Amino acid sequence: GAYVLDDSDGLGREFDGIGAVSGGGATSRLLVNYPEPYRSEILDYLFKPNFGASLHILKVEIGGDGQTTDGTEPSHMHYELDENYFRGYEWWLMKEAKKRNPDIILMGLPWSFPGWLGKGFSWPYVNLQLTAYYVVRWILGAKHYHDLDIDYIGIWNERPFDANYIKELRKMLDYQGLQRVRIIASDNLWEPISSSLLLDQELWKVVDVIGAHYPGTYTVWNAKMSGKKLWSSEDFSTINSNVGAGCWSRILNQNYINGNMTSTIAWNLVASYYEELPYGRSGLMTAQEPWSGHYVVASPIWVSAHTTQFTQPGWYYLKTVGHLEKGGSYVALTDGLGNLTIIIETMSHQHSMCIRPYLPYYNVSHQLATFTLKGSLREIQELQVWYTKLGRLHFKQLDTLWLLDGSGSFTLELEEDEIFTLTTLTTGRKGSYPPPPSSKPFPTNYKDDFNVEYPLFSEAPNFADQTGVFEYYMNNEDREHRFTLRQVLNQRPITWAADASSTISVIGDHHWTNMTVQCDVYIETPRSGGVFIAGRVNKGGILIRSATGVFFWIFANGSYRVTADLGGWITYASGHADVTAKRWYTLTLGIKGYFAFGMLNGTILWKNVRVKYPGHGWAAIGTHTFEFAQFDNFRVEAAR
Ligand SMILES: *[C@@H]1O[C@H](CO)[C@@H](O[C@@H]2O[C@H](CO)[C@@H](O)[C@H](O)[C@H]2NC(C)=O)[C@H](O)[C@H]1NC(C)=O
Ligand SMILES: *[C@@H]1O[C@H](CO)[C@@H](O[C@@H]2O[C@H](CO)[C@@H](O)[C@H](O)[C@H]2NC(C)=O)[C@H](O)[C@H]1NC(C)=O
Ligand SMILES: *[C@@H]1O[C@H](CO)[C@@H](O[C@@H]2O[C@H](CO)[C@@H](O)[C@H](O)[C@H]2NC(C)=O)[C@H](O)[C@H]1NC(C)=O
Ligand SMILES: *[C@@H]1O[C@H](CO)[C@@H](O)[C@H](O)[C@H]1NC(C)=O
Ligand SMILES: OC[C@H]1NC[C@H](O)[C@@H](O)[C@H]1O
Ligand SMILES: [Ca+2]
Repeated sequence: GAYVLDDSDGLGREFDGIGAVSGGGATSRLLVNYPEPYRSEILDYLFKPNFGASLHILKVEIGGDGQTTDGTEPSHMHYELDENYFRGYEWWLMKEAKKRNPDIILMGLPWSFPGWLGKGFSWPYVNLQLTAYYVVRWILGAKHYHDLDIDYIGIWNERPFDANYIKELRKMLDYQGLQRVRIIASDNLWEPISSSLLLDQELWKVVDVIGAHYPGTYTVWNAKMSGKKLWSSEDFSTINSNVGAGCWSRILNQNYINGNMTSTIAWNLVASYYEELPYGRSGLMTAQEPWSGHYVVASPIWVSAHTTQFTQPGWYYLKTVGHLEKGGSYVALTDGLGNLTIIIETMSHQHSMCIRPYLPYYNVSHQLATFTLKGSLREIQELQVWYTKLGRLHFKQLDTLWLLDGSGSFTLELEEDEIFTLTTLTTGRKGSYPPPPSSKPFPTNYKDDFNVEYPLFSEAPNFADQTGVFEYYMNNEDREHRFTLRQVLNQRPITWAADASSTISVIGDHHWTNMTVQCDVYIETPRSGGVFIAGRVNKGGILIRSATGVFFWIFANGSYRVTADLGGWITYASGHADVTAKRWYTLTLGIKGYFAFGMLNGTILWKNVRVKYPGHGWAAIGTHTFEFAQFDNFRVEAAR
């Protein structure tokens, strides 16, 4: 029937913005080595105002050297007394976002922590001041080295919080002159953080926002009672097809309507990680081919636009929002300056399923909606119209709708899976760049000598660490190996995921079946040290311990092994080898069909060793444990 949109009796909650997550883990990994102009174009679709997704909020992982879903991300403090604010790519990403949108909101949250913070235990709450010290340094560094103001700081992603830690974090922030930084907790469930705020006055005072993960558009009573801002601080996480776009469309509206949540943040920002890693293509768009330059501006980009391009942090929701009688919902916002945005969604059940949670079936059918602008909204002679149809027309602008009647009323015919945005704002724009190059597989012949003296990023391109951390390394005394790739962790992190017991970095095409991998390796630890190269590595990320394939190990005690698994439980071959520490060797591993061979300095070590087939996966390098080791002159030839 009719839906009243009124101002006169007051407003709803302040709108805080829409955002996305870069990190948890290494989700932006393959974006950094995109050639220009494509890399810059992708960033525009994400962050440029009145263009693409036009995001209000960017949330990033504070790397802790641990595996955090699709890879590891480097910490600013690998060891005690170590400080480096130029590792990884989150600094760069934040700067790129701020250049396009100076008003963008920045958040930081740790998934994992370096092992040395635990002081013997794998626990970040052993020394509260130390862990807070670590986190605050990251915030200080963002300002001092990159001119970044971090707006919000979290606790420990989907992990228990410590009330004394949060209080210490607040005290530490203030002590370092960061009074303006706000705290969000606890990036998990609504409980126990919500009840803890009601029971503890001192905890209530230091927490600014309650952020919950995948709330299914609902909150809980204690959260409402707190009087705190409530955010869906992580949501979405669905493959960016039309379905995922429908999911994203529905929850953007109904998170506030059903749960009073004034912000929603998607995991993840962009799918710049190998698709065969966990939750592949679960970003707002896709950019997983830096070698070709191909990127896909997926449907969720324009779903975001329907809200972001016509709302800003600081607008207020109207009291008058709700569901449509025949399915779907509507929200309305104002800036308090006479502008009005109305967002309408009619996502069907079959085309809006999220992975978390899965809604019981609900009906959606054709309907008419009549809207009447009461209060100070009674005015507004014209409204711009933007339309999207999923399943396929995206963010197309329709003809201005006029209210010269005086009734302050208008009517729409709605159908399944549609978005309408009705706004007084005239700045809307479907941004566009020419189509990027076509999809191409990872180069069947590939090499890297790691010879870069002033690298822009701390790690060689396309190498996605899945346990441990690999960096560019300059050794000035050695001439033949002055520039190498080095694994730099010397102890297991305070882990978020189940990191492997061995370090590993994967690269290439997961489809590869027959391949030849070569690399120069260097074992830094006497007697006990070990390294490997591998092919047909089929699992990574959160499942990195599950990785099977063909692994060629050599050890400083004068031995080698060939295993079917990263964990080394299953032996293909083993024996002795002329191998010691602090010496450069060239490993070659060849795999074809049922058989594999291995070479040491160009000489056959083992041949015709039967391996399981069929099987496919990436190539990789790594170390036996968390130990220093160097790699150089990497090459791979493969058949897909
Ligand atoms: C949170 O939002 C809910 C809406 O789901 C508010 O609860 C009531 O919602 C019904 C219809 O959904 C309205 O008729 C009531 O007027 C709402 N309550 C009140 C007190 O107005 C709830 O109030 C909101 N909580 C806040 C804003 O703290
Ligand atoms: C709706 O659009 C914008 C909201 O920011 C307003 O336009 C700005 O208004 C301020 C003062 O009100 C000026 O200083 C800016 O130069 C304006 N910018 C632009 C791009 O116009 C506008 O006033 C709002 N209200 C209406 C009725 O349009
Ligand atoms: C990888 O190597 C295997 C083994 O050499 C290939 O499988 C053979 O394919 C030929 C056809 O060209 C058959 O005649 C053989 O009988 C197959 N051998 C086995 C053991 O199946 C396979 O085609 C190669 N794959 C790629 C992508 O190069
Ligand atoms: C859904 O609603 C439509 C319209 O009222 C009705 O025709 C249809 O039978 C319903 N189907 C289900 C499964 O509820
Ligand atoms: O859905 C998975 C997704 N959500 C949970 C974690 O916070 C993320 O890193 C990621 O694993
Ligand atoms: Ca080199």
